[PDB]
Amino acid sequence: AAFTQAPMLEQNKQLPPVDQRLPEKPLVIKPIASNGVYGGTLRTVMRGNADGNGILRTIGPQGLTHWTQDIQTVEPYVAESYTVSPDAMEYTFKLRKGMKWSDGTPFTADDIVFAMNDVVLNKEMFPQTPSAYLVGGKAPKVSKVDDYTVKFEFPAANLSFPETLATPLGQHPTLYQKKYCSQFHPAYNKNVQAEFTKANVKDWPSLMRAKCSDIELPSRWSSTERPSIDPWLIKEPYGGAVTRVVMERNPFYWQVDPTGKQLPYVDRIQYAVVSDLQAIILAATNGQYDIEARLLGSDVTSRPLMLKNQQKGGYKVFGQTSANANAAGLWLNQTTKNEKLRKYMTQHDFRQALSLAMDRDEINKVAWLGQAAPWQSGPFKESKWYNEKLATQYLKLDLAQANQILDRLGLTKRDSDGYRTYPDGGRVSLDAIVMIDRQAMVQTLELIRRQWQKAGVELVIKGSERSLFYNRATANDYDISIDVFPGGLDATLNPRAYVAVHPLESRMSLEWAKWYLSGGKQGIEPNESMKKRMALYDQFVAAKTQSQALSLFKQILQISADEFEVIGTVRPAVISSLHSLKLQNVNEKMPFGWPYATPSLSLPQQWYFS
Repeated sequence: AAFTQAPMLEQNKQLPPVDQRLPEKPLVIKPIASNGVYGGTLRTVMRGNADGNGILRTIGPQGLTHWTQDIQTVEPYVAESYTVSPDAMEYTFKLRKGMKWSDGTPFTADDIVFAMNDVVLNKEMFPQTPSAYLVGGKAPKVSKVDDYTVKFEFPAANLSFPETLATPLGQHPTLYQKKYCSQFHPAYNKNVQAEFTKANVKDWPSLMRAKCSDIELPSRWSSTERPSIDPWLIKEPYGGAVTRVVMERNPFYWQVDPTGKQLPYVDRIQYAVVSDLQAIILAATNGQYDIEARLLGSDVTSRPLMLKNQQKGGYKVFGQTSANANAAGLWLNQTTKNEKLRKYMTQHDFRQALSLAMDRDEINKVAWLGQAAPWQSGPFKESKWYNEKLATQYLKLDLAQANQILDRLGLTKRDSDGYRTYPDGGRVSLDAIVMIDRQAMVQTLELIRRQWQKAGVELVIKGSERSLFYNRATANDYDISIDVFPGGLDATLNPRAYVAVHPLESRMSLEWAKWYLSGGKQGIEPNESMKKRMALYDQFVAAKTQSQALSLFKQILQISADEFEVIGTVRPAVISSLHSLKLQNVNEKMPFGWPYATPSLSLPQQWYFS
């Protein structure tokens, strides 16, 4: 009885009063910076007519949980609260009594149970269940406990599930209104076949996708009648050839600010549909967008143009933090077929010397324009996974120490070109594979080649397109592979740099990874420290409590630090973004990435115009 609404809703005479449209207890959103005011149209942009995730990452997945701003944990979001059983298998969600869909009808456990059992877990709909809802490849039992309580029962520990529910790919539970969607489902509509010709499809899964959609389908944004719990609703749909998309506030949105205003603050979102980046950067520098945090930061050429024109365009450039720990890390192949090299590749002090012979300040200045600070492979300080050794050991150039180590390891005989040689002959030479489309990585290797020559080590660059790059890796035909190190902020989601579990990307040895993934039937058996990390990883995946998962995974990171298997160059540059100076409550320190649906991580329903 203390809630208010956007003035524009006063004119809609088929709406109940705002306190009746809200849940009994709406979710209260604390603003990023200040309490807001109603009004305005958020101007943003999509590139082409297959950029529908741009809508999703603008308005935000409305999942059962939501990431915190530092993406260190999640909180109840659509769910009022939830419990986790001691064995980490059972997840029980309480829902917000009185919450309604965009069409004013009830949002209840019926919708979640329909979404899971009749859509997600239906083998005609999804012959392969989306991995978001699996553990060890197995699905949960999903049950209605009462109108506002739903239970997920997995057959194995699954502590990641609340985090999964905060990602775009884990939002199916709240995406399907049973009332609307059941019309297109044969378990509920005996005459669903009559719907096929209407929708212009030939089977009921295609019909469901057409009318009710999926996370990333164009049909999610192509109709006005598909109910949702989104902060804004499609009004001018994202059509195959439309030039703009318009969305308008959901009168039944289920959140208020601390003063009782039903969110969102902003009345409408208008998406310009634009043909290419050249046109998008121009409009952005002209100040035609109130927010752009998806497309411009992918193109390293955009930042100078954006900064130059801030005052002209009335906008502020800000920098988001990529999840990757390293922009261009050296993956050293412990199972290189070069037998003479392998006897050195497997020695910690050899890898240490190579890191000490690198000048990361030069790499940063020359190949990354000074925007990418030296770093190894470890999580960042703002991550709960931070390990100082894993992040910072062996970062500083010490050519004398590198040469002293290499002398000590017996690589003292120089050939006629000045390079070190193995004790029984042969130049100390490492083949590094690189994708030429990663131009900054190629230049980084060129700088490393010049630096390592000062330590008597030859780096031979082998640039190719993607397919040959991956062919060589999977064939175990490389000494070094250069590519990102994940783990700056997403170490458990993407642990490939710390334990050899990714079949294509854990390039300290994909033969080790093949062994792990095949249960020892294929590949090459890893060394003891890696087998131990693999055992710790399996235990971490099966952990029953947060504190147990934390201690197990920290052990993996410590062993990875002690081994020093992969050599980082520089952490990624910030991702350049902009918001108009009038747009308030944008979290300018938020990370970047698809699992967090950025920029919607920042809660666009509490952005507002001053």
